[PDB]
Amino acid sequence: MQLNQYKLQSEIGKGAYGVVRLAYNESEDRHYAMKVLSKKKLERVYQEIAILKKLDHVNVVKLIEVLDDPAEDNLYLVFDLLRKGPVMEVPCDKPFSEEQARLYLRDVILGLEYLHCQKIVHRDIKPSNLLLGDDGHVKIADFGVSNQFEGNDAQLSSTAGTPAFMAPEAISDSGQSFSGKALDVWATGVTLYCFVYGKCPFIDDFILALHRKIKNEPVVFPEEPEISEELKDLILKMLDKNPETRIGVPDIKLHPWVTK
Ligand SMILES: CCS(=O)(=O)Nc1ccc2c(c1)[C@H](/C(=N/c1ccc(CN3CCCCC3)cc1)c1ccccc1)C(=O)N2
Repeated sequence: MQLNQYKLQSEIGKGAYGVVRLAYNESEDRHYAMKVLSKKKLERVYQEIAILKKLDHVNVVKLIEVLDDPAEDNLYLVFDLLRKGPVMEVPCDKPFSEEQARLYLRDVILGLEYLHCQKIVHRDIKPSNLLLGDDGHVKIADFGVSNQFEGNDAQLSSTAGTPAFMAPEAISDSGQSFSGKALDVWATGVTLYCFVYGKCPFIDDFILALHRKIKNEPVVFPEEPEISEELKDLILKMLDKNPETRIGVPDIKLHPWVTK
C-alpha cells in the first residue's frame, strides 16, 4: 500500500483509534510511524490536529504531516519513528534506577512545561506514552485525550485518560470543574513512581476499588527497592490529593532531587 510518498509496511501497535504502521519514504530513505485513524470511530478534530502540528519540542513527539481523502474513512498522521518504543510498560519485573528515573523525569517536566506554555493539557501522561528517542531522551506522545485551553489553565468536567493515572479531584463527586495542569502533575507523579517501582502506587482490577484507593489511600513506598528520602518527598508532593497545594512544574524544577 502506497499513500502518496509513503510505502506502508508492517504494523507496530494498535488501539481504539486504529493502528500505527511503519511508513517508508523512499524519496528521503527514512521510515516513519503512521498512525491510521478511523473517522467513524472518532469538525473539531481537524482544528485540534492542526494545533498538534504546530508543536515543536525535543521532548514532544513531532507530528510531521496529515494525509486525508475526505471521501474516505482513514486519517493518516505521520510522526517521527522512535524504534526503541515506549520507555516502560507497567507492571514490569525490574524498574529503572533512581538516577535513570531522574533523567526521564527531567524530560517529561520540560516537555510538560512546554505543552502548558502552549496552552495544552495532555491528560494521559504515563510510561507507555513516553517514547524513548535514539538520543536517550523520552518524548511525550498520544495527544488523543489532550485539550487546548485559554488563560492560565484548563477548566475540566469530563474525565479522560487512563484510570490509574487520574487525579483524585477528577474522579471525585466534586459538583465542580478541576484544573487540567494539576492533573498532568499527578499523572507525572504516578509515572515517576512507576519509573522506580515498575508498578502503579494505586492498583486494583476493580475500577471502583481503584477509585477508592486513589481518593482515600496514602502513597505507600515498598520496602524494596529503597529510594532516597528526597525522591519520596517529591513523589508525595506530586501525589498530594489536594490540587490546591500539589506541587507545580516551576517548583518541581527547583526540587532538590530534580536539581541534584
Ligand atoms: C502510544 C503513542 S501513539 O498514540 O500510538 N502515538 C505515536 C506517535 C509517534 C510514534 C509512535 C506512536 C511510535 C511507536 N513506536 C514503536 C512501537 C513498538 C516498537 C517495538 N516493535 C516490536 C515488534 C517489531 C516492531 C517493533 C517500536 C516502536 C508506537 C506505536 C504504537 C504504540 C506505541 C508506540 C513511534 O515510533 N513513533
